[PDB]
Amino acid sequence: GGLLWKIPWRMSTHQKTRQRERLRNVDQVIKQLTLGLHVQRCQDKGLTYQEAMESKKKYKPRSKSLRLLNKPSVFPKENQMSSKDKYWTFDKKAVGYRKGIHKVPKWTKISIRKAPKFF
Amino acid sequence: VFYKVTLSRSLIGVPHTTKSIVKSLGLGKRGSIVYKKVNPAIAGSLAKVKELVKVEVTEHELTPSQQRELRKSNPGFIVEKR
RNA sequence: GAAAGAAUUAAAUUAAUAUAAUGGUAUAACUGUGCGAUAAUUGUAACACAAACGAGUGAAACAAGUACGUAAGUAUGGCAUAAUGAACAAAUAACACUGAUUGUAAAGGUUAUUGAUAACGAAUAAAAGUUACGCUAGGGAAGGGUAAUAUAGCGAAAGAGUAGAUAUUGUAAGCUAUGUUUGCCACCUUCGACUCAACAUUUCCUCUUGGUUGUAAAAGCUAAGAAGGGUUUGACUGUUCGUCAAUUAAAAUGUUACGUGAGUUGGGUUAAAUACGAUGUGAAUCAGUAUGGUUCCUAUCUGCUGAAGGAAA
RNA sequence: AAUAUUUAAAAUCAAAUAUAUAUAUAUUUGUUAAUAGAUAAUAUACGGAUCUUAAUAAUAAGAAUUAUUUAAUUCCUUGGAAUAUUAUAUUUUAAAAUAUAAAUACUGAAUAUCUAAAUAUUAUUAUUAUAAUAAUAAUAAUAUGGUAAUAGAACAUUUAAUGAUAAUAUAUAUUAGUUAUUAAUUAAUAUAUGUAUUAAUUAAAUAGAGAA
RNA sequence: UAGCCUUUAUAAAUAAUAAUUAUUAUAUAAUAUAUUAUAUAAAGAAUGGUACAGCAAUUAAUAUAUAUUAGGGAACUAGUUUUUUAAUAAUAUUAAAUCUCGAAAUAUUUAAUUAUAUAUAAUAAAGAGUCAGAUUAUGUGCGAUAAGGUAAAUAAUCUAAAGGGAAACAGCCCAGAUUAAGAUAUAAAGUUCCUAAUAAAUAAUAAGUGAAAUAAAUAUUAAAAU
RNA sequence: AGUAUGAAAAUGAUUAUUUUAUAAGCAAUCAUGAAUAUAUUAUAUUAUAUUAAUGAUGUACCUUUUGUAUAAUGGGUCAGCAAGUAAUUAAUAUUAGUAAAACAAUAAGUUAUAAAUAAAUAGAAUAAUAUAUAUAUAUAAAAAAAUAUAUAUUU
Ligand SMILES: [Mg+2]
Ligand SMILES: [Mg+2]
Ligand SMILES: [Mg+2]
Ligand SMILES: [Mg+2]
Ligand SMILES: [Mg+2]
Ligand SMILES: [Mg+2]
Ligand SMILES: [Mg+2]
Ligand SMILES: [Mg+2]
Ligand SMILES: [Mg+2]
Ligand SMILES: [Mg+2]
Ligand SMILES: [Mg+2]
Ligand SMILES: [Mg+2]
Ligand SMILES: [Mg+2]
Ligand SMILES: [Mg+2]
Ligand SMILES: [Mg+2]
Ligand SMILES: [Mg+2]
Ligand SMILES: [Mg+2]
Ligand SMILES: [Mg+2]
Ligand SMILES: [Mg+2]
Ligand SMILES: [Mg+2]
Ligand SMILES: [Mg+2]
Ligand SMILES: [Mg+2]
Ligand SMILES: [Mg+2]
Ligand SMILES: [Mg+2]
Ligand SMILES: [Mg+2]
Ligand SMILES: [Mg+2]
Ligand SMILES: [Mg+2]
Ligand SMILES: [Mg+2]
Ligand SMILES: [Mg+2]
Ligand SMILES: [Mg+2]
Ligand SMILES: [Mg+2]
Ligand SMILES: [Mg+2]
Ligand SMILES: [Mg+2]
Ligand SMILES: [Mg+2]
Ligand SMILES: [Mg+2]
Ligand SMILES: [Mg+2]
Ligand SMILES: [Mg+2]
Ligand SMILES: [Mg+2]
Ligand SMILES: [Mg+2]
Ligand SMILES: [Mg+2]
Ligand SMILES: [Mg+2]
Ligand SMILES: [Mg+2]
Ligand SMILES: [Mg+2]
Ligand SMILES: [Mg+2]
Ligand SMILES: [Mg+2]
Ligand SMILES: [Mg+2]
Ligand SMILES: [Mg+2]
Ligand SMILES: [Mg+2]
Ligand SMILES: [Mg+2]
Ligand SMILES: [Mg+2]
Repeated sequence: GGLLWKIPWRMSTHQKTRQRERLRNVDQVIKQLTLGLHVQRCQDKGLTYQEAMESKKKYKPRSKSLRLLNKPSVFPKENQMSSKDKYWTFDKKAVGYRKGIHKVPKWTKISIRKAPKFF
Repeated sequence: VFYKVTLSRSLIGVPHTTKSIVKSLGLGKRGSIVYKKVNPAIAGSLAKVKELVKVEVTEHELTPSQQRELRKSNPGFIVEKR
């Protein structure tokens, strides 16, 4: 290994904060998507925008992917997530079966919340 | 109701399927704002690119001209010709 | 209540399938049996699959004829996926298309068939070696990485040690370090001697110290600190190495382009000459042996050794 | 206290979210550290300085390491409210009371916006003179990194055809201005020439050289 | 030659790209134990056999004071018991590139709908270049779970990509330079000084451990929980 | 190797301005003091020009490569010279001329005007779009594959 890819094995505090922020943003996006759909469905039934926003009973999304994203068991929120799953991917070939998320290529775009139950 | 979607991240490190999805959605460059009438189809498409994009719901959409007008900064002066 | 039939359910595709292996097959594609021996037939084949082209694959339908079946229908070889070869040039038939003045002919064409190019998209009907006497065009179409090996260490301790695994020793298996050996990779196209050495410490000698029923003493053995100083001269060999002789307090192990050829040498390795043994029909060749045998360089910069001038004191 | 395990949130408990809901069900989260082991050759090598806190004593420092977090702290549902803080002003006796503010952490690209300019296309205009056109100028949008390559548009140079003009001119050179500028033009200065095969349009090329 | 690139055009043109709907079940309401609507749940039309999971059948491995089949010993008077040797059965437990009876996600993929049209497909007439690739990540073959190794699979970047970060850096993290301007949002990465920018909270470390390139078995000392 | 002329460059010496004897690397760019020079509108607290205070950024150029600051290629500097050109043809495209004809006008020829077929004496609505017709295979004639031809004016 003569070429030096000087990437540290762990993240800085600032990196971790940024990661957390990014995670929070994707959750927010999902929430917005569900909310807009609900609003649209309220409008279709025949309420005003404000009335829809007020509504006690929020409509859950019917499409599959959205519904999965909504579930925390499948796609957890940043507040829900463990410290470890925010900053460590599962890597079967690593010692500890774990690897920094920053070592994943395009980790800033690519999402990866859920690790295996005991790894 | 309308999703105001914004292409927050670039499409440089992004695979080709996700690029194609973005193109279909209508977003060109980074921070290129697009309003979309809400429906299941557009919602699913947005979910597919959830990490590149910032979405927020709105009462009304805005045409490109309106958006431009909103953007324009205040010229702090009033011309008086003589 | 009994007999017979129709059968159904469960199981099975482990047998069998001309043949490999895989998929399929009892609704059988497997097996038996009647007829038959025909469809292992003739012209057009769309449309698909596959697919650079050349080819390859499945195939509805239309038309001619055939075999089985009461009929419905089925059959354009085999349950499927291998079982193969272009043109050119020849050859054989059929076709009735051309017939170089006309008529015949010859010769060419169409249709069907024939043999191989296995380096298997086949360059020709037909082609092996050798060069250290070689030549031209180009390409690189010890260092670096690795650490299996090697060297060193650690953990655990079977077992030796007159008795006691751990004074000293330490099987096979376990965990590391090193980049000193032999490899592997292919980013990257000279061994020894002399001379002068610089560095490391994993210490051979000298200084300090722990352990040593195996430290009585003296010699030792083993371990910790320690790189200040020191660490060989000859016979043999090109040798480093090694064997020995005589010494020494000791004759440590490396690194430095296995330090040092714009500093020396040129014995080894090395081309032209020649011979020997072996190999080859031979030219010639060799993880062979032997004699002979070619590079040079006034120092621009860095650096180092000395010596001046200028300068801000 | 002693012996022996484990180093765990699966179970278990606690806390939080979601469905009927003072409870049940389902989901999510929470379970050690230090040292030794430790190791080669130009020179210490976190990139370097340097970083580990301390009363008396500061209008003042106290990780710049590791882990979990925040953007002053606490409740309620990004937002408001309360709480003290900090700074400031005022009033009263260096303190107290009142009130105003700060709470949007910041740096950071040739990213995006704004701000202007250019070209190209799409869609609207305006002005001036295939007028369903051309030129120029507006607005909105999209686009404008590029080797091999493809396509489009220009300029310098030399010759041929046509061709005013003139030493108050032309050419070449130098210097300083000008025009979104390989080019040309203005002025000054110099040297030549009684003068552009000149501007422009065509035709062509021994038509552009830091790389053999 | 095809693949990928370019130019100019063609339409009774959206055929392209992306997603949704499509299914199953539950509850409620309305009609005729069925249908429709609404809401919710379910990795949700069709195709599949990798991960995972599993030991079924195949191929392999282990154990039984268990049973049977025989054999070698052994005690009394050929019969009999025990300590057994193998095979077979029974029961329990295990794994495999060429085992998958269970089984994902990603994937392949169809209709209509919506969204992309200053956008795509297809076709027609013409021009190319290229056929030495590299690294990173993931899943493998070879190698020794060695190589800046080798061989291919998927994605990205470099190739041909300047800018910020990673000390320096082809391939990593961000992000694509038409020309400027420099007010505002920022990305990755940072905020004691060098060096543009910082204040807090709660724990832990005392080893300069560490502070952008994490070194192992094991040992010692603590700390929690039982 | 003509004759004039020659502030063309490389190159040398000298002078002037400016910087430089405690500072380290493509020698440039940007920031930014100072000094000097020129300036018939510097009115100035002015403008331009020249100049390695000081600060920041900055790994020559080409070639060849997966990849070069490379210690890979090549170049001592400057001046001049040094590379997709022509002929005979073919196919496309754009425009222009003419147009069911074009070129050529002496005739002759080439291309077009009809598609086929190896080739032959065959060749395009019997009453309209293919369901008709033509050709090649086949045939009594159809059907079948393929391509072509037809819905005031021929293309
Ligand atoms: Mg089978
Ligand atoms: Mg296909
Ligand atoms: Mg074909
Ligand atoms: Mg058979
Ligand atoms: Mg058969
Ligand atoms: Mg031949
Ligand atoms: Mg004749
Ligand atoms: Mg061959
Ligand atoms: Mg071949
Ligand atoms: Mg041959
Ligand atoms: Mg010889
Ligand atoms: Mg090496
Ligand atoms: Mg013993
Ligand atoms: Mg051993
Ligand atoms: Mg030592
Ligand atoms: Mg003694
Ligand atoms: Mg001393
Ligand atoms: Mg040497
Ligand atoms: Mg030398
Ligand atoms: Mg001989
Ligand atoms: Mg001699
Ligand atoms: Mg749990
Ligand atoms: Mg060191
Ligand atoms: Mg640093
Ligand atoms: Mg920009
Ligand atoms: Mg360009
Ligand atoms: Mg020329
Ligand atoms: Mg020149
Ligand atoms: Mg140039
Ligand atoms: Mg080609
Ligand atoms: Mg569609
Ligand atoms: Mg497999
Ligand atoms: Mg199955
Ligand atoms: Mg697949
Ligand atoms: Mg290749
Ligand atoms: Mg090449
Ligand atoms: Mg490689
Ligand atoms: Mg290349
Ligand atoms: Mg690109
Ligand atoms: Mg770059
Ligand atoms: Mg751009
Ligand atoms: Mg340290
Ligand atoms: Mg380090
Ligand atoms: Mg000085
Ligand atoms: Mg430096
Ligand atoms: Mg480089
Ligand atoms: Mg060089
Ligand atoms: Mg050099
Ligand atoms: Mg040279
Ligand atoms: Mg016939």
